[PDB]
Amino acid sequence: NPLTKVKLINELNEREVQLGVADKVSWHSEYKDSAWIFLGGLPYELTEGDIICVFSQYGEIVNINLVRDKKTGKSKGFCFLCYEDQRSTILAVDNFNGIKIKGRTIRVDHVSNYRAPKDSEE
Amino acid sequence: NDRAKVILKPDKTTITEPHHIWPTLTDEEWIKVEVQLKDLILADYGKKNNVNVASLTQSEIRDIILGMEI
Amino acid sequence: ADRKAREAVEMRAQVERKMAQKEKEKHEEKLREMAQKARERVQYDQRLFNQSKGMDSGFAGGEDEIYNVYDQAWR
Amino acid sequence: PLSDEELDAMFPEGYKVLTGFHMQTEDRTMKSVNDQPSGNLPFLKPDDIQYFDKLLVDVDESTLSPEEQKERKIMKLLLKIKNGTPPMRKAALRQITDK
Amino acid sequence: GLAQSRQQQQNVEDAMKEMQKPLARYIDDEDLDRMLREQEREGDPMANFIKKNKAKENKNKKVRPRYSGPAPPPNRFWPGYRWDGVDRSNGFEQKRFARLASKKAVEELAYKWSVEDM
Amino acid sequence: GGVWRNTEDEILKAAVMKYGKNQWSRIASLLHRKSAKQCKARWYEWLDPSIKKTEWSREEEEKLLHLAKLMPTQWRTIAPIIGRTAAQCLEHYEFLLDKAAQR
Amino acid sequence: RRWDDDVVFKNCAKGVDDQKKDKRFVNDTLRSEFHKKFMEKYIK
Amino acid sequence: RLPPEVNRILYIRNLPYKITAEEMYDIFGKYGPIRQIRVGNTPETRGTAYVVYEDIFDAKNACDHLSGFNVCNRYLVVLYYNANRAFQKMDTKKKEEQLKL
Amino acid sequence: TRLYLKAEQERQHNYLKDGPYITAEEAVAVYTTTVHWLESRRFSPIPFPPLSYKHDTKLLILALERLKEAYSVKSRLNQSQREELGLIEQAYDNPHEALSRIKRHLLTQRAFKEVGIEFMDLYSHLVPVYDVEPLEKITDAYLDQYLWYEADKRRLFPPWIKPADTEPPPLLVYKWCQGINNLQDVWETSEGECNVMLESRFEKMYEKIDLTLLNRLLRLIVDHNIADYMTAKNNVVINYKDMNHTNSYGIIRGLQFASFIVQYYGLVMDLLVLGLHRASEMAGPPQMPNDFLSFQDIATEAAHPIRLFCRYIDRIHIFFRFTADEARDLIQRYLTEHPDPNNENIVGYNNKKCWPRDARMRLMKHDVNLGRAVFWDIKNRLPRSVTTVQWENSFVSVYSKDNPNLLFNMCGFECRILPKCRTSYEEFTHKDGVWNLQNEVTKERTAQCFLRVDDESMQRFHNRVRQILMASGSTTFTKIVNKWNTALIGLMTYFREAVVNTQELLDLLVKCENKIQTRIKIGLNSKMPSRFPPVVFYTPKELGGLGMLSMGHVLIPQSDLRWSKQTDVGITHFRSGMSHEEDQLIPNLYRYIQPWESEFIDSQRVWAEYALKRQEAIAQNRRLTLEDLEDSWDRGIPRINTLFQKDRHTLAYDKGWRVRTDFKQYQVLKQNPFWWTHQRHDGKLWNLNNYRTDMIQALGGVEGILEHTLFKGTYFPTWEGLFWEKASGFEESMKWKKLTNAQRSGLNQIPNRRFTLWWSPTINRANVYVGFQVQLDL
Amino acid sequence: MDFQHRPGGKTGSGGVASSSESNRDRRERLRQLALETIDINKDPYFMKNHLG
RNA sequence: CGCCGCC
Ligand SMILES: [Mg+2]
Repeated sequence: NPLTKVKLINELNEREVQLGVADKVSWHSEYKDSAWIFLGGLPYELTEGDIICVFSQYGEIVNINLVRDKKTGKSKGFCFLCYEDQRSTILAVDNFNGIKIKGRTIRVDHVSNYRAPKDSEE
Repeated sequence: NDRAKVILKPDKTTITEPHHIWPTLTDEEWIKVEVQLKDLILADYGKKNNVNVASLTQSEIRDIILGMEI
Repeated sequence: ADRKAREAVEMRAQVERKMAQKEKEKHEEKLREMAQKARERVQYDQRLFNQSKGMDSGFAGGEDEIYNVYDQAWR
Repeated sequence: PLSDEELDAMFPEGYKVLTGFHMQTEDRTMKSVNDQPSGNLPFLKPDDIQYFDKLLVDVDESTLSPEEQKERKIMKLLLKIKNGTPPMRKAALRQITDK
Repeated sequence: GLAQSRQQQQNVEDAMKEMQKPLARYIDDEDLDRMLREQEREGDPMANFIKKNKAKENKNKKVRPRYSGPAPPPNRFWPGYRWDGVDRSNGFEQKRFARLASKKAVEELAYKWSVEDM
Repeated sequence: GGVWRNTEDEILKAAVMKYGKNQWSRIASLLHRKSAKQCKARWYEWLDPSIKKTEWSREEEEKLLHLAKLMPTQWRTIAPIIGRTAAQCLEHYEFLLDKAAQR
Repeated sequence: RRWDDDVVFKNCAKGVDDQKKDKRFVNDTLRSEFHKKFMEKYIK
Repeated sequence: RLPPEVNRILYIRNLPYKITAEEMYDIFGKYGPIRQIRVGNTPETRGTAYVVYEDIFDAKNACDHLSGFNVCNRYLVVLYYNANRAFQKMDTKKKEEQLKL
Repeated sequence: TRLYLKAEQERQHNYLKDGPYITAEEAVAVYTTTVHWLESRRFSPIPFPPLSYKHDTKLLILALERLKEAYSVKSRLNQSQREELGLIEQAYDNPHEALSRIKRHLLTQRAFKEVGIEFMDLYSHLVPVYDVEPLEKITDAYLDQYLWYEADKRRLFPPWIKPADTEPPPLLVYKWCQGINNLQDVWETSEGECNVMLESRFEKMYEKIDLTLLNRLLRLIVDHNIADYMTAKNNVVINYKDMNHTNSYGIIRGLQFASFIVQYYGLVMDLLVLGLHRASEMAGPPQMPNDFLSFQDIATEAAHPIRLFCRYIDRIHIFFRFTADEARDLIQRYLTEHPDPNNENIVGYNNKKCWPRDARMRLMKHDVNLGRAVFWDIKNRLPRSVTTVQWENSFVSVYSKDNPNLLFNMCGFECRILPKCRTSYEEFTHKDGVWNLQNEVTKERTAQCFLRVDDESMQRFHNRVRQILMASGSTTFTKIVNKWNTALIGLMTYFREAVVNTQELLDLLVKCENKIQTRIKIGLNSKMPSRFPPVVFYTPKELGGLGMLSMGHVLIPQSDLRWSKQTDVGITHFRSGMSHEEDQLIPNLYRYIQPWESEFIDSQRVWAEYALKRQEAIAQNRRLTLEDLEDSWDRGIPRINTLFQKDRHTLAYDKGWRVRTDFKQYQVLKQNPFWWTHQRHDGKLWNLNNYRTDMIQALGGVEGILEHTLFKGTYFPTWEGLFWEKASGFEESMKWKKLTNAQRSGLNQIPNRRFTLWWSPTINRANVYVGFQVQLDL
Repeated sequence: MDFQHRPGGKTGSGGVASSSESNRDRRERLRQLALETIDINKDPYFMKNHLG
């Protein structure tokens, strides 16, 4: 459940590469007009700069957003990233989904709305 | 005239030889150019009459693309 | 002839190895006691690859009936 | 990380702890040892020679022979079922269900 | 945040190719006989006659400094690789490049196979 | 595979008794697995009535152990000379006698 | 001399071992020299 | 790198009968530190051994580059043993905290 | 075949009762010489392959591909080759089962079964065809893919053992002719120094190999347990209709590993010929081996007159350069034994009127005595028991002050060198198959190597197209035009530059192309001038039609017939070739085929640039993206797109091919027109792809569309989405039916009549003869 | 066409039979073979029963 | 300096 969504977003790309879906309609055409991507399952040792260092491989992230908690916490586990280009988000959701950093396996998906301060999946 | 003029030179290096009057480009980019020219014409019709483009049958798209009186 | 070859071959083998222990080991002292202060000191792109599979000939057997010419299509 | 108590808890019995040059070869001492066992049975893959290792040697059933080779004639049967032709499959399978 | 920049770029090159240029460019054109005279065109002995060495200025999109010279992996969308993109991935760009090259090879075999007894 | 069980050996004996020697397609026409090549191969390799398929003598063994030293391989050249002549009966003799001269 | 004294067969010493002029006539037709030259010219 | 390859073990088949004690110590301490060896007693298992290390990379050194290596004149085949069983589950161990850490 | 097989069992029977033809001393000498050569080479012998051998599946896959290649047509036989490919695919689906069966077969089985013999009727030529039963064929194809890899890894074979994996024309010139003008002062001739090439065959080398000596020789280099295998397969009962005879003396060369046996025995025969000191000077010290004709340290080149040596499979080419007193010694040592002056109207160019008389060898008494003397000296030091070097099928030619002109035939096609220093005016060297040679130590051009096609090569081509005319009764029209094509591309992509100069072959192509033109026309019962226009033939099959690659419409040249045989005269009076003059101008095939010396000069610069940009991209840290395409990605003689292919890692182990390909003429009967390359290792050596488009524009794009029934093809309006038959001519296992006789071997009438339907307006035109016409009923 | 050298066949042929009729004829043929061999051996104990 | 035409 917390990382079978990793398997589901991977099965998306594996079924597209199985069926041979052209890139005009290869599901990233719905998450156009949004350079934002939801990270998931980061370890709590990850600062803003380390996340920029790992996810800047496909472009320098313009707008990061960690969910640092209000007073008692320091980090909850998400992050939102807004790159230069939307195709960097396509590259990042294909390539950085299911990689694992210091134990826990992380996941990436598109956002398509905005920086939601807390809605998404803990 | 404007956007069809810029379509027919799809590269920065799309020379025409002097004894020809249309550009010289391969057949792959001929069908690419023909697709974006028919999308130009259909978009101009859909903007002119405020009609949804994908609502049209292919006989209707035929009649627009040869300019039949509709 | 086999036995009068093999022994001879093996004989030369011993004496070659014997000169080894007389040459290189000797040079070892010439390499150990260095009398000047002995111890008193391509990324190939993935897009090139796999563009042609095969392991056959292409000139299939020698069958001269089967339209080998013109590697790529017409229209 | 192990200790010797877990180590002999792990292993089965029947075991005890304790340039270049040209010359020639000679006629050997017949380095023609068996690698596939003594019969028609099936072929053995290189991973199955731990499970069916005891079939590569012939028992000649005496002096290593309690009733236990009768209870590892089933080793021959599992090999015939797992890797065999389907007549050998249904023969060994009927034989193992009937006994 | 940069797709809009390239939309501005394609609209300004659109403006210059539309409002002033005629429909056809010939071989002369007074612009492509600048580009032939400004090509790299490797195999020039006079290259190090005029250049000192392959040095680095502030050569970047923004005035912020660009990434250094290790090799970023080829990734189908040519990136603004910067701030330490050292090759961690699930291995998908290599996967799809091998996949499409295998497609382009098996069509080359499918032609030969299809055309045999004709 | 060429397994050659008994119920085709005896039918091959009957067929060679009926049809003849240089006529093998006509007797491979009644065996349901075998071709004429395999019929020739067995009837000269195992079923020939001249084959002395037992009785290892003492004269032929002292013959072959310095006949298979003259030409060291080649058990089809020295098979008619020995006359044990199955060309693998010779190889059986030679490997058995070089086991018994080793033990 | 002084050119090929390391070769093995320093002389075969004879060409045909006497000479080559026969014009003889075997009529056993597989052994006739006409059939020998025929069956070394064409098959190889 | 390589999880799904069982190590600290190495099955040894087609090993000579003249192995008194020493030659397995030779070949298997040649590549690194050893835990021990298992020497068979049944004339099947006589001529077939186990060797266990304290290192993984030494077992990789052995099985990557001793496959079909010819020795005293019968070439041996190496594999990785499969640990699957036991005979006695060990019980009443204390193994208390005892302030070691 | 009756006559060969009974002569062969007479000679196998007379091997046994007449003893070995080789003496005890005569074989101990060969054996001692090989152990001296091998221990001077430090050649570690081949081990028997372990079952856990690393590069082992990678060789079984090569053997199965090299065997599965022989089945691409599928009218295949009742059991024998269906069970052969059944064995191949069972070896595929379980490689380790077959790979254990090979080791079991290969330690312990040495009594094998029948092999059958047939003969290719090559029309003045018969080659045997040996078929082995397939369960052995898998094991010995693994064995030669192992031994060739394992002996080129350890470099058993010296550089002169050809064909190596260069190519056959770099063997012919740009290693060889470049090798014979880069010697130290090749032509000097002011101290009587004279060059001479010898060219001969080791005669009957395949038969005169006794398996006893062979077994004792090739267990110096191989594990003994498969030396016994390799000499135990070599005697099995050959078979025919009735005629079982055993083998004992000759080897049967239909065995898969016969290339290894023939060339290792050729190695020991070479170091009988060269001696052993010159052979170690040529092959160089083992710590730094030599290339094909390069040496170390040209003082080593200066001594021992045999300068260079290249042995193709059973055929030696020696170049020895004598100073005058040594040639004097050798001539008078020849003349101690042979009286009778002017016995010299025989040597070489006396009947071989391929070159003009000034270009032929002059038969001056010193040069003819020298040539026959050095043939006498290479005819011995090679005993009659192992091979022989016959005089008649051999050929020796000599350069001196009386002979300006060094002639020789190499590796298929015959050439001659005329140096620049001995022509009055410079012979042109910039026109045709003429390519010039240059002394690379001083960068200037020095010689001219004029090329021609051999006489026996155009004889082999003419008998090739003669048998396609002979099997014209059993195939369709499109198959024999397809077969004429593959024969022509076989001739012309190999003899590239040399087909231009050889006038007698350009007459032959015009003669043969028109003869298959006529053979198709008599199948329609037509032969008529305008009832069958040349639009029908030269239109590619993609539109339809037959599609045949012209070389006849070429305007074959002439010269003055009186002075033709005398002297290279020049050119006058073009003679019209094929009989078509209406200004259609059908394109030649030669202009779409990139010439040879252009191809080698592309190869040098492309591999230089490729090594240059490899060390550039390692000097930087970038990646090679498409800077491997300025060379079109397919220049270079091993063709840069060959490194970057799907099976680089296994075709690194297909080693010792190009000799295996040549030895497959003693296996499957299809005479291979492309024996010298195959696409996977040295690329596609020709891209004739715009011959089709230039043919369209030589005839029109609506060319035959005026003649083909397109207008009632249908209302097909467009003609460009047109597409032909696709449907199941392969027809994998068809629906595996019973096929009486005439439906098994007869010719398929239906493509033959849909082609005839397709051109029905121009095959049935109303006004050629306007007399009798017959209307069908209804 | 070679009307002389094509692999011939006769009109109205009916063709070569399928596997069932062919091996049924093989079993009848083999029956006649074994019957005549035991007739030559003059075996008095061979009996064929009411069902073949 | 210009083969060829089929029952
Ligand atoms: Mg008839």
